[PDB]
Amino acid sequence: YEHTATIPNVVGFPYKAHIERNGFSPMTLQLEVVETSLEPTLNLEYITCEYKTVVPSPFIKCCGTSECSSKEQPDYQCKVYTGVYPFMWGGAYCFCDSENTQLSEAYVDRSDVCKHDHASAYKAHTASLKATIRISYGTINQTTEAFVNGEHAVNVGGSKFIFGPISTAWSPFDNKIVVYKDDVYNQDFPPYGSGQPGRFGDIQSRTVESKDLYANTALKLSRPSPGVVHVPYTQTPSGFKYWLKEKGSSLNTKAPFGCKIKTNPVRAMDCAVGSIPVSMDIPDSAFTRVVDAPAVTDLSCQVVVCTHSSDFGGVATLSYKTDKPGDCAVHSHSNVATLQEATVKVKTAGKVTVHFSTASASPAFKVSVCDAKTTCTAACEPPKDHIVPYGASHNNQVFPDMSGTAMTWVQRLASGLGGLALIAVVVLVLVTCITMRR
Amino acid sequence: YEHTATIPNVVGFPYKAHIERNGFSPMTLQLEVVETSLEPTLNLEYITCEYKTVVPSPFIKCCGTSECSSKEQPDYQCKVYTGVYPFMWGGAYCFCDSENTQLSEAYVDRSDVCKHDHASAYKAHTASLKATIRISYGTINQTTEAFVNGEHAVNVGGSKFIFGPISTAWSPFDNKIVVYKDDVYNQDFPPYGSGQPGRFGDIQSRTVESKDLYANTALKLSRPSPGVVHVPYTQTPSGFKYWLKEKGSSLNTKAPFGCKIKTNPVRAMDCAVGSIPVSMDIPDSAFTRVVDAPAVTDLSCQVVVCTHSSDFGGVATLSYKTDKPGDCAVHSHSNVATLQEATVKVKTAGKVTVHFSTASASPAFKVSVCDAKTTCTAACEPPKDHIVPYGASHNNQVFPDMSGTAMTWVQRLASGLGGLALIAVVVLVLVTCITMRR
Repeated sequence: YEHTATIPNVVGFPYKAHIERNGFSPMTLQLEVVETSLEPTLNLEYITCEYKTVVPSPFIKCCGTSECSSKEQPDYQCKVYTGVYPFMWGGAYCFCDSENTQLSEAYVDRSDVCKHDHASAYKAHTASLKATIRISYGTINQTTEAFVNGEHAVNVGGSKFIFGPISTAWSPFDNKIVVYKDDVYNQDFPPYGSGQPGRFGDIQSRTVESKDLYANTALKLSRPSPGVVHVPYTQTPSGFKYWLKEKGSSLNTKAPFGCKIKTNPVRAMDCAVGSIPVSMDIPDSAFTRVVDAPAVTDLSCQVVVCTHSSDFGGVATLSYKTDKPGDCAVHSHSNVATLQEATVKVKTAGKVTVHFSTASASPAFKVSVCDAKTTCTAACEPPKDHIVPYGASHNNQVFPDMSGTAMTWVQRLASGLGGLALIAVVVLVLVTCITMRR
Repeated sequence: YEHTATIPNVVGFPYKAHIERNGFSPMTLQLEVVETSLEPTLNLEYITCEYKTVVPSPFIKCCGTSECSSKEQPDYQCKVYTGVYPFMWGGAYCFCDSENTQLSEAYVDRSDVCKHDHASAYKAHTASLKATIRISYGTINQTTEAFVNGEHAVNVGGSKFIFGPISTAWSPFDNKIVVYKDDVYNQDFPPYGSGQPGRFGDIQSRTVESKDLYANTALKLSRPSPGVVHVPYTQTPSGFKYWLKEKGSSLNTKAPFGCKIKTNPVRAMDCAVGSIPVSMDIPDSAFTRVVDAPAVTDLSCQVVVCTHSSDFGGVATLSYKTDKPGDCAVHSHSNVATLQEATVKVKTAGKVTVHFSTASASPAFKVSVCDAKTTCTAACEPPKDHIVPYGASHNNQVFPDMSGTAMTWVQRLASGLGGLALIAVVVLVLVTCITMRR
């Protein structure tokens, strides 16, 4: 039996889907989203980490000269300084007072811990949503993971569910992402081969292991101080070690819709956005036949108390006649007010209670109990507590029923002025017939 | 020096970009695409392979009976058959003539070679070009791999190049892809958990190594023949071993634009589609100053021969008056004809020859040598050979020059009829003037 629903993508909000069927007593399923995991597809652009600057001992050539030569190493600098006369602890290092040259050499390399302390610049796109749904109905009460697309049928109790395409493609990850340990950053990182000194990605590596490193750290050698051996040099400090303090708080503290951001893999958990279609194929063995169910009749509804609070702040008492005791599926056919319980034990004592949640000062909604249907109506007070630690169980529909007091006054006004306008029309049509004839 | 070009995404077409600059003698770069690799992002949906049907020996209980149990194994079938009376080679297996049962049991498993002989169903999206470009100018003559987006500067000879976003996002891979060894198949494979018996994906596994296997092979047990031990059963033949003979030929034989399709990773090589923007940042050290270049003057052209064949079928000798010998850059400013050589050795002998490829019956194009410019004009014959093993070196622009013989005849006809029409208009207007005076 194919049935379709559309549940909110709201975690821990148990949606009730009501399946009325021809030969069988109606069935209510609960569909509660236990988790979701919106996971982007990632392309690694490059790895960044602190640089190491490699500065050998100066090749001081006493009484001679020592030409420099190029090398392939990143940001490599080499210069030969003529006319040095350096001292060591025991005296001058060279015999010649001026015919000496110091070869100074320095270059940049990936740090020794870059395998362990690095940030990955990713492009992030085409997110796929996996949800954990709890399905329950009758004896079946089971939790199953499903990919939220029109293309993964998951078995529950012999039923197959397809959780159709998520209503919106939205995701909190921008097109460019930086990932670092537990944290994710929306960050327009500099393209590979164009990173700049003292900013994130001043050195860049296409992978943690890659032999080829882009480095642009503005390393410049300068001439050694007179009589001093030290290979002096200036270089712009590590842009990664600037980023680590400049980061701010990560996307986990900033994502919309209450998303909780996690890494390994990069995913946005529990984003309370959109709605999930469901296709439900329920077998006949799930239902009970109308010959088995109680013949609930003359169902009526009285609301004992109602508060339009965020929890199940209203209490209905349902009263009826029945031929036998037994379970009945119970539902509210209006989003004005949702019900706490999916099923009720109908008993020959002829009365039942059902708890409901609404956002409106005067709801009206058609409850059913098995085949029987009735209209509940209430006067609902506002709550006293301004703020609560839980989300609404209602659908936030606030427009009052036309039988409510506000709409009653509106009806009395509009029928008063309309009746006066009708009398004015009657008078004018009467007179204008006379002035047509005469 | 920021400069921009746009090269055809045609492998081995040696596009030549001409830089004209105020302080410096002009420069022609070659930009030859050696390879492209259009690689889709792949999400693995599931693994398919031939199933192994596991059928234990029949548990025949003599003089007794057996219950049986459901097991959480794929496609698992079990039935107990009452009243068996089997014969082994030496006689009846059981004493009792009807108080016996055979427990027949069978289930589906993944085949033992599914680690090796399996097909992986992927979704393919947001393909990224990588291209191998050969850059040459002067003594710099070098090959660099670049990602073709506006976001990867590569250094050649101290010059940055950015190969901008490919003009079209086309790729030969459909949204759903099946990969098998060297082959890629465009194939709408069945969603996971919905594969059907005897067709591709009758068994499905989310990964090669996963513990959980979907199976839907229509395995059914049937009663053992009287007096025979054999566990009879029917099952639909492996949908993967049907697919292997039904595949046909892979996307490698069918992709548009001449794409060559390869795996590990899935990539479409050398697709001849679109054009690649280029940004150049050439340093001044690459140029030569106009004080150093030849002062080429009195440049004039005659075309010694021209066939508008797919190769460089035209030859144009350039007569010039220099002041010194030197290397001059040479370029053709009109895309009706592409030159073969980017530079020419200017000699005091005052003549040299240049080869060009054209597709039109009569091109005219502004050749330049250093600063000097002249218009070459030709009358080009068609080639004799109907088919050639190589692509056109020209841009396939075929409209003739307005000074060509066809357009000369059109100009004669159109100016003759236009002149006669103007004379008729003048006669009419003059007659209207005279009859206005009268």
